[PDB]
Amino acid sequence: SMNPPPPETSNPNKPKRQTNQLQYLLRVVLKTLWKHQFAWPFQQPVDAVKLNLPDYYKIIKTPMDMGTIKKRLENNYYWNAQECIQDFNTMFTNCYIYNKPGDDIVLMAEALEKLFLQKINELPTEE
Ligand SMILES: Cc1noc(C)c1-c1cc(O)cc([C@@H](O)c2ccccc2)c1
Repeated sequence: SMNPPPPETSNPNKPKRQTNQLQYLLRVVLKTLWKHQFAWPFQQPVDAVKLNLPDYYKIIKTPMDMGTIKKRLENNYYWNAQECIQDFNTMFTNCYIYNKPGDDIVLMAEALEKLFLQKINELPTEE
C-alpha cells in the first residue's frame, strides 16, 4: 500500500512565532540528536513500502520523525516549544508502540530519548 503524505511542514493558516525556546530546540536539541550514531532511522518518515511493513500505518496513525521536526523548526511552523516537544514525544512513543521491548530500533530510540530528556531539562525560560 502507498505511504501517506508526510506530516505538513508549511501551512499559512497555522499561526507561528519565534521563541528562544524554539531556537534552543533547533540549535541544541535537534542538532545534538541528529548527529547521534543512532539517528538515521528517525531522520525521515517511515517508508513502509521500502521497509515492507504493510501494517505500519494501520498501527501508527500519528506518524512523526526528526526530518519533519527539522523542517518545522527551520520553516517556523510552530507557535510554542510544547508543539515541538510533543512531536518528539510522538516519534518516540510510536517506535515503542510499533516495535517490541529490546528490539534494536527501540534501544536506538531510547538512546535518543535519554539525550532528549537531558537537553529538555535544560530548556531556557521563555524570554
Ligand atoms: C523509526 C522506526 N519505528 O518503527 C520502525 C519500523 C522504524 C524504522 C525506521 C527505519 O528507517 C528503519 C528501520 C529498520 O530498518 C531498522 C531496524 C533496526 C535498526 C535500525 C533500523 C525501522
